[PDB]
Amino acid sequence: MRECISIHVGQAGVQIGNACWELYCLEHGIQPDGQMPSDKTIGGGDDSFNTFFSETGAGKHVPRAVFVDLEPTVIDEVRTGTYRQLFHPEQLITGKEDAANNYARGHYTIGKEIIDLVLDRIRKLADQCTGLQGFLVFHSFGGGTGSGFTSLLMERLSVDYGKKSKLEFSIYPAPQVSTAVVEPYNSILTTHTTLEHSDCAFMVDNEAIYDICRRNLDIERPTYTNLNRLISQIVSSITASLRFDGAQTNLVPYPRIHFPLATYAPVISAEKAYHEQLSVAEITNACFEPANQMVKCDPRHGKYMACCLLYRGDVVPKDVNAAIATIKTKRSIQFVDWCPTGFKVGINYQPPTVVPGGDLAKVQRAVCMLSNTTAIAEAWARLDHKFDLMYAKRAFVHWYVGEGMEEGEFSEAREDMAALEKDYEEVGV
Amino acid sequence: MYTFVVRDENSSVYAEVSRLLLATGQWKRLRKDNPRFNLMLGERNRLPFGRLGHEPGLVQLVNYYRGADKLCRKASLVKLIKTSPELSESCTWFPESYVIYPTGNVWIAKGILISSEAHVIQKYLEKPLLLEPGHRKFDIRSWVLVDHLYNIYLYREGVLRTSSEPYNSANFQDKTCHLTNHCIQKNYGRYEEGNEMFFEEFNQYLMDALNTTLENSILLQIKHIIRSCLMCIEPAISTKHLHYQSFQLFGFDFMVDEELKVWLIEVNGAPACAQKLYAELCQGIVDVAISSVFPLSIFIKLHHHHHH
Amino acid sequence: MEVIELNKCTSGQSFEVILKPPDPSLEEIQKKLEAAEERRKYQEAELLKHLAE
Amino acid sequence: REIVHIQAGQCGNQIGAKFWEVISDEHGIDPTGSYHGDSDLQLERINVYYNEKYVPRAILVDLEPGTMDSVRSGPFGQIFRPDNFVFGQSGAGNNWAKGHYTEGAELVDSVLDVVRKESESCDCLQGFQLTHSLGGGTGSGMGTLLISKIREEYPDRIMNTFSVVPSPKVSDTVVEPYNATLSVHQLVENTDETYCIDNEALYDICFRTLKLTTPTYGDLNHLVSATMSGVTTCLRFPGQLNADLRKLAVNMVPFPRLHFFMPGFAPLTSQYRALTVPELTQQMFDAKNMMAACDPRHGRYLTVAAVFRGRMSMKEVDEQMLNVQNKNSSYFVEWIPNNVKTAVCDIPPRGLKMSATFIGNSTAIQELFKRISEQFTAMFRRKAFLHWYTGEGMDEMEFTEAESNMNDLVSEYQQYQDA
Ligand SMILES: Nc1nc2c(ncn2[C@@H]2O[C@H](COP(=O)(O)OP(=O)(O)OP(=O)(O)O)[C@@H](O)[C@H]2O)c(=O)[nH]1
Ligand SMILES: Nc1ncnc2c1ncn2[C@@H]1O[C@H](COP(=O)(O)OP(=O)(O)CP(=O)(O)O)[C@@H](O)[C@H]1O
Ligand SMILES: Nc1nc2c(ncn2[C@@H]2O[C@H](COP(=O)(O)OP(=O)(O)O)[C@@H](O)[C@H]2O)c(=O)[nH]1
Ligand SMILES: [Ca+2]
Ligand SMILES: [Ca+2]
Ligand SMILES: [Mg+2]
Ligand SMILES: [Mg+2]
Repeated sequence: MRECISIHVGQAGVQIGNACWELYCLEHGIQPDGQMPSDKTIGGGDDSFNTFFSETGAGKHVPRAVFVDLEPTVIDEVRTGTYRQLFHPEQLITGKEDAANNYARGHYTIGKEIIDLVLDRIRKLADQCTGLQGFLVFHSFGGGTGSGFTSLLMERLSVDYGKKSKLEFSIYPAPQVSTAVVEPYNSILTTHTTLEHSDCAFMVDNEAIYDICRRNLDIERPTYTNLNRLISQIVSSITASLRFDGAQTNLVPYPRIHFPLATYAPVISAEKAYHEQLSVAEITNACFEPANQMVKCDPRHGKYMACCLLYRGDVVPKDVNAAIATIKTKRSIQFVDWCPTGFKVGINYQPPTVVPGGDLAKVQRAVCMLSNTTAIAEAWARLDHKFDLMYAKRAFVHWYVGEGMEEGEFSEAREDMAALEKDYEEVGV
Repeated sequence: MYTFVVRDENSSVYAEVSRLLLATGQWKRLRKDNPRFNLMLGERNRLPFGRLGHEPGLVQLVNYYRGADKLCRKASLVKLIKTSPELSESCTWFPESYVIYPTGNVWIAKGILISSEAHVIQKYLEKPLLLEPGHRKFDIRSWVLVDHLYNIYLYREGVLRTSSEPYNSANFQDKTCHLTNHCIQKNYGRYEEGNEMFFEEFNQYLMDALNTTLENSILLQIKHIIRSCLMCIEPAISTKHLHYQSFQLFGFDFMVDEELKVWLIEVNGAPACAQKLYAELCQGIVDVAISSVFPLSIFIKLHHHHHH
Repeated sequence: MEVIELNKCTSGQSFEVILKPPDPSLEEIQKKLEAAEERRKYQEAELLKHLAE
Repeated sequence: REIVHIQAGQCGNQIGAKFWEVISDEHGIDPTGSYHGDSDLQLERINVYYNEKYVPRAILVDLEPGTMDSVRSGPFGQIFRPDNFVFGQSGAGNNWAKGHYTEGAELVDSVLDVVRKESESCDCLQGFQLTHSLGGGTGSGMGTLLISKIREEYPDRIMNTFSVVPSPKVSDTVVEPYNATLSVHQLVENTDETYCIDNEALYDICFRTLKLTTPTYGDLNHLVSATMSGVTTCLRFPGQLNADLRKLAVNMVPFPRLHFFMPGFAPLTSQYRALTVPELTQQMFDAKNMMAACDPRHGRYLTVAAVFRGRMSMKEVDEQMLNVQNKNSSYFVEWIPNNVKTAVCDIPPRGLKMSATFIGNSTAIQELFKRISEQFTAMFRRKAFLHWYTGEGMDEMEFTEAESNMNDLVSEYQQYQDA
C-alpha cells in the first residue's frame, strides 16, 4: 500500500485531528476502541484503509498519527476522551510550556527541547510502513507551536525523509476567532521557512469557515467544534481516494505555487427538517461560487492551473460531464495558456458521513473541488499588508528578538512573500 | 454614523460625493489607510480589491467594479466585442476595429492619427451628422451608474461635446475640426458655452431641423448599446454573493452618423462631469448607489426582458 | 469535451475531462538553532551583569 | 500553570488580602482551605493560584508587623501558609531608601527563601504578581528591590504588578512623588506588565460617581478588588484568550517599556437590575470607569483586552465590541490590526449577574506619569525633604536618573500616539 502518516501540531492541529480521526473511524466502521468488525483479515491487511490505520494482533486499528503540542492541556483531552483507546500513549506527545503565540519560541527556544523526541516517534511509525508515501501536517499559521514548531519539523523531515511528499493543512488566521495580535508575523515566518519543504498546502481561512457555519448551518456564534467538523469533511474528501478503492503532479506545475483553493458543497443544516435535494449540476455550480470556498477570494479575477473534483454519493459520470460542460459556458473559468483546460474527477459512491449530533445534514451527494488558482494570492496580500503595518513600527518584534531571532529573519521572510506575490501575479494577469 | 475613505484626490466627481456625504452629518471621513470603513472611494490604478470584505461588523462598498477595465481600455474593448457571442464580430454599432502592436478606406489610430494608408486601428466615421450653423462634428457623452444590485441607471442629462470648426473631408492632418475633445478644442465657445450643447437644445435642433426627436432618433440606440455592453460583462464583474459590494460610474461616448445611426467609440471607467451637472449627478450617486446600501429620480433604469 | 483515463471499481470511479488543449543539511539546522541559543545566552548574561552592578 | 503572589507593605497587604477573599469566594474555597462549590469550572485551573486543602501560593511581606497581625486576624487570614508571613520590626517610615537600600535589604533574603520554596514545588512556574503601593516605603522601595532580586533568580519568568499610584486626594505624606518616581524607574526596567491602579481615579469614582463624600481605603479597595478579580479571570478559568501571563504580555505589549495598563470596570458599585451588553460595553470604555486617571480620548489605544463575565449572548458581545471600534476607530492605532481582544467567562463575580473588565494599553497613561513628574520636580528643584534620602546613603544623582527615565517614558508614549 502507500501509507500516510499524519502529524497534528499545536492546538488547532490537534483539535482538527480529533475531528478527522473521528470522521475516518465512522466512515470505515472502526469503533472507538479500534475494533473494526467488517475487517476479516485480523492482525494485518493490504486494504485502502490501511493507508491510514495499522493493525495489531488483537484486531485493533491504530491511526498512523502523531499529536504534538508544547503544552499538555489539549492533548490531555485526547488521552481521557472518547477516542483515548484508539491511540498508543507514545503517539500523544506534550511538553509543559507553550510557545506563547511566538513563532520564535516555537521554533528556537521550546522547539529544540522536544524535536528529537518527535522525530523518533515518527520514525517508529515510518518503520511500520511497507511503502511510505508521505506526511500530512495539520497546524495553525498563527499559534507559536503551529507556526514555529511546524517549520522546524518540516526542515527536519526533508533531511530524514528527502524522497517523501509533505502536504499541509494549514489554518489561516481570522480576527473573529484569533487569539493573538501577532498572528500575521507568525504566518509569514512559518510560510517563509516551510515554503521549500512542502509539496502542497491546503489553507483554510477561519473566516470562510466561520461564515459558512453562520450562513448555512444557522449557528449564531460558531465554536471550534463547529468549524473543525466542517474542516474534517474537506479533509476527508481530500484523502478519500487514499482511504477507499479508486484513482501534486496534477495540482502543482510550479514548485512555489502550491496552495490550492478548496471548495465544498453542499453544507446544509441538520435542523433543516424539509430539505430539497441538490443535483449534480447544482453542487458542481456551487463549487465556483465564492461563498463556498475555504478562503474568500474571487477566482474570476485570477487563472486556473488545475482542478480536481471528488464527488461523494449518488453521482454517475454522465451528469458530472453535463454539469462541467454547462459550467464552461456560464462562468469565468480562464486557465493559464500552458495548462489544459480540464478537470480531474474522482467519484466515490459511498454517501458522505456525518457525526451523529453534528450540524451537517446527511446528503445524497456532495463534491469537494481543489483548484489551483492565482486568486488565492488575495489571502497573501491581506496577510502581508497587516504584517507591514506592524513591522514598520517594529511592534512586538522584541518578543522575537528576545528568543534569539534577528530582525533580518522578518525582512527576509517578507521579501519571500513579496516574491511569492510577484509569482502569482505573473501567472494570473 | 457611516464611515468612508478617499483614495482619489484627483477625482472631480467623488470629491463632490465626499462633500455631499459629510454635509449629511451621518458620514465620517476616516484616514486614507484606516480599514474600518463602510465605503472606499478608490484609487484608479491597482485598487486593493482583495482586502475588501474582510472586516467583521462592516458592510463594505467600493466605487469600482473589479474587471470593468475590459470595457474601458481600447485594446480590451475591441477584444471583448469580437469574442463575446452576445456582441460578436457582426455587432452593428461598434466600428470595425483592430488590435495591433509596435516593433473610402479612412481609419484612425489610438497622440492620435487619421489616414487612408498605414494601439487600435478603427474605421474613421466619414459622413458624421453635422450640426448647423457651422457644418461641425460632435460626440455624445452619457453617464451610467451601475449599482451593487447591477441596476443600470442612465443619467437623463448627457452632453454633446462639439467642434467649433467646419468639418473637412479633404484634410485629416488638422485636428479640432476632426477631434471633439473639450481639452483639445481649447473659435472655441462660439455657438454654445464651452463647446457643450446639452439635451434640451439638441432635441430642439433635431425637431426644428430633422423632424425627429432625440429620444426616437438617438437614445433608443444609446440605451441599447449600454445595456448590451454591461449585461455582457455582468457574470464577470457582478458582486451579488461576493463579500464586498461594488458600484461604478461610467462615461459612454457616442458618434452619430448622418443617417442618424449611433456608434460606440469608447467606454470610460473614471469619467468627469460637465460643470452644470455636477450637483445633480453626484446627488443621484449618493441616492441610488450609497444610501441604498447605507440608509439615512434623475436616472432612467435600463431594463428590457423581452421574450423568445 | 474529451473524457479520458476512465477507471471503475465497486466503491467508486475516476476520469479526466479535457474541454480544451493548451534543502539545508542537518548541520546547517543545528547551526542556525545554536546561533539563536548563543544570542539568548548573551542577552541573559548581559542582564545578569547589569543586575550584578 | 503556577503563579507566585507576593504582597508588600500596608497597601500591598490590604488589597492583597482583599484579592484572596474575592477569588477564594469565586473558586468556592472557604477560610479553612476547604472546597464547597457546585461547578467543576472553579477547580479546573485552581492550581494557578493555590497549592494542594487549598492554600494560596501567597507570600506576605512588610517591614512593620502591624499590618501582618490585621491580615492574620482578618476574614481569610487562617488560609495563608503561616511560614509565608515574613516581617521585620523596624518599619520603613514612608521612605523609599529605607525599603530599597537599608532596612529592606536586611529582610529581603528571608522573603527570597519563601519565594524559592514556593517556586521550587511548581510544576511549571509562569511567574509572579506583586501587589504594592508606590507612595510608601516598603511596598515601593522594598517591593522594587524584590522584583530586581526575583529577576536575577528567575530571569526568564514573567513579572506582573498591581501598583497603586499616589495622589494628594488620598495622601499619607508629601514625599509620595519622590517614592513613586524612584519606583517607576524600577518598574520600567524590571516588570513585564504593570496594572496602574490610581488612587486619584479611585477617589474620583467614589466621590463623583458612587456619591461617597469621604471615601475610606475600604471603598477605594472595593474597586481595586473587583478590578483584580476581573483582570485575572483569564488566568483562573478555562479560556482561549490571555490564559497565561506570557500570552497576555505578547498581546498587550508592543514595545518592552510601554507595559503600563489602564484598567476599567463596569458596573461601578459599592444592584437590582443587570446591565445590558450594550451598557456594559459603553461604560467599560468610559473615562469615568478607568482606574487610572487618564482621559483615553487624549491618546490612542495600542492594545485592549476586554473580559465579559456572566451569562450573556456572545453574539451581542461581538457586535457591541465591533461597534465601539468601528465608531471610535481613530482612538485605536491603525498600525496594529485587530488590537482589541475579547474573552467571555460564564461565572460572574459575587453580587453581579453581568460584568465587564477593561485592560487598556493607552498612550494617554502619560497623563499619570506627568502628574507624578510635576509633583516630583516642584519639590526636587528646591531639594525639599531630600536629606531623608541622602541620610540613608543615596545621591541626588539617583533622583536625577529616575526623573529622566520617567520623562523618557512619557516621550515614548507621545511618539507612538503621533505615529
Ligand atoms: N479552525 C480552528 N482554528 C483554531 C483551533 N484552535 C486554534 N485555532 C486558531 O489557531 C490560531 C491559534 O493557534 P493555536 O493552534 O491555538 O496555537 P498553538 O499551536 O497551540 O501555539 P501556542 O499556544 O502558541 O504554543 C488562531 O488563529 C485560532 O483561531 C481549532 O480547533 N480550529
Ligand atoms: N472612429 C471614429 N470616427 C469618428 N471620430 C472619432 C473616431 N474615433 C475617435 N474619434 C474622435 O476622437 C475623439 C476622442 O476619441 P477617443 O474617445 O478615442 O479618445 P478619448 O479617450 O480621449 C475621449 P475621453 O476623454 O472621453 O476618454 C472623439 O470625441 C471623436 O470625435
Ligand atoms: N488604594 C489604597 N491605597 C493605599 C492603601 N494603603 C495605603 N495606600 C496608599 O499607599 C501610599 C502609602 O503606602 P503604604 O503601603 O502605607 O506604605 P508601605 O507600608 O511603606 O508600603 C499612599 O499613596 C496611600 O494613599 C490601601 O489600602 N488602598
Ligand atoms: Ca485487516
Ligand atoms: Ca537594622
Ligand atoms: Mg497552544
Ligand atoms: Mg501607610
